[PDB]
Amino acid sequence: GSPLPVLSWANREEVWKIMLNKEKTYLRDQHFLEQHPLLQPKMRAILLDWLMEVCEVYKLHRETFYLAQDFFDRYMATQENVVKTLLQLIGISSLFIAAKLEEIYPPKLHQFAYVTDGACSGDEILTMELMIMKALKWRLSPLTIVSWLNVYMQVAYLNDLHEVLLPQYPQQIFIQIAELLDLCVLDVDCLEFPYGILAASALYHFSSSELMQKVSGYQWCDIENCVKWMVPFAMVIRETGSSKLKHFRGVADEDAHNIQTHRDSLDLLDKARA
Amino acid sequence: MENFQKVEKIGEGTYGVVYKARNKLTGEVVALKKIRLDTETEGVPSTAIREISLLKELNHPNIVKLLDVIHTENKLYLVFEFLHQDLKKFMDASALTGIPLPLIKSYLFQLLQGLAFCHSHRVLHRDLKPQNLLINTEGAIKLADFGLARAFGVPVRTYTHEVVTLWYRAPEILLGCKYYSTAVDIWSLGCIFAEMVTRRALFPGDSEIDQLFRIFRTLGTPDEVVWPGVTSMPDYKPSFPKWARQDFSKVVPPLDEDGRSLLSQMLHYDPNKRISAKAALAHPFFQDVTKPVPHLRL
Ligand SMILES: COc1ccc(CC(=O)Nc2cc([C@H]3CC[C@@H](OC(=O)NC(C)C)C3)[nH]n2)cc1
Repeated sequence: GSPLPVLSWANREEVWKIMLNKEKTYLRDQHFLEQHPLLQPKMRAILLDWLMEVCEVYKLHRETFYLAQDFFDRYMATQENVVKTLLQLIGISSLFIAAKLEEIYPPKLHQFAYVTDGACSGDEILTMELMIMKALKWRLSPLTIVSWLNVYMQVAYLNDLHEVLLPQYPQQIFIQIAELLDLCVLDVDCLEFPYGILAASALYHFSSSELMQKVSGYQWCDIENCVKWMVPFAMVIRETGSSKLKHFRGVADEDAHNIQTHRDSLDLLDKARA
Repeated sequence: MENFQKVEKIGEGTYGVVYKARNKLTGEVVALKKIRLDTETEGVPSTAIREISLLKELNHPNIVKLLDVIHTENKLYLVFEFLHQDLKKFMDASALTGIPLPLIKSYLFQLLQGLAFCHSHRVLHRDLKPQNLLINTEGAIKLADFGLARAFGVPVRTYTHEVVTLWYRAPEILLGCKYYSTAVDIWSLGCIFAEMVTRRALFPGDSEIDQLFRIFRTLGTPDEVVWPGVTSMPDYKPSFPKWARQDFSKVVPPLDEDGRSLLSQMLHYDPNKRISAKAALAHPFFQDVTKPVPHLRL
């Protein structure tokens, strides 16, 4: 089903169909690391968690991080045999491509090389970004996990005007659901479920199946497998509580929720196992 | 990178360096945009990464096709479909005789189809001007140059300010709106529509304030009734002179009743009330070009 209201700029079922049909073009493999026998799933978590901290330092948007995450996972599905010393170059170059796509004034190249502690030069990043984009067939416009959460939050707070393009939702509850998704994305087994399913399952744990189905269009049976998989991650967030909305200098308060944050969730990921 | 021979330079501008190339074995002609990466300290330009990713998912008959992206030496080649002329040259060549009304209607209809396709794919063009509208010798017109384009989310957030060339920039951009979306492309197309009819730019301003006043002198100085929230916009000033809205019988004399109606809805001050590309296709101005498809009322 389609949760979007009647759209004045296009057919509501047409816009939603295109968004759904796009996910058929972008493929994800939850076991792409089997193509790289020398790598381990925990290495992917450490890299993504490091990219989260890099985004918060330069105040990059959450969309920028999840773009780099999707670029990283899809590029690895096309490659074979990667050493751990090459992971940092692929990760920071994915963030470099993502920053230039999403940010109005992205950081310069040398800043991306600066955060690598000299392990990645500027020319290495420029070489890596071309190999990433060419291997991905220049398919660099996916619907990230956080993009779906942005859609689900707008539909949850729709009025009689049905204006779905003007953002209107509480920022504090948004960053709480994104906090759960930031943990689940560290586990490589999340790729088994589509990005739209993961975002809807995280919203369900902070609300209900009725609100989930109203704003996502997916029935409870579609996300039950994802919800049951997300079960350990949700309680670890519930045991420690939810974070507060932060303020960033130079960033307007009406956009502060869109800035990527990072708290030490390393031990939070291992508590979800078993 | 072979089998292609440069025939003529098409142009050098914000897009890059465009050449006309022709395949020697097949006779196929293309447009090659050359990007010399040795001069780009930030790697592939952001406008290049944006345009490539957007066009590889915007396959439409009224959108200039990106055929291939070739990385040869320290350069990046973008292979485009070739069209022989842009709309601005065609309007200037037709300035004395005037573009025939059926051709104006056909061109606007195709432009609205390509624009409705972009907007349904959640993509804003943000630089619709006659120089970016290309025509072939078979009656087709296509949208080109997506370097300033951006995919918008649902809901949108604050995007880049001061977009669109000045003559075709919507009034909400000139007044410093925080959010914007598909309405800015419709305004540009409305300016292009009137320019085809009158063979002259509708609002040829030389500054941001002069552009806004030229719009005010034609459509009237807007107020809260015609545009709710206009007096609260950052660049709005209570000292704006009060001009009366001009009768479209003088703004676009050759335009009939259905034409003036469509143009009025494309030039509505309120972006929320401005007609959409999809709705414009259903306007009675195109009642002879297209027929309504049966709608499932389920
Ligand atoms: C010297 O002789 C000439 C021959 C033909 C022209 C018109 C033309 O531009 N044809 C194209 C262009 C194209 C592509 C090249 C990049 C894209 O366009 C732009 O981003 N910028 C354009 C609007 C300049 C589409 N495909 N076909 C002009 C002069």
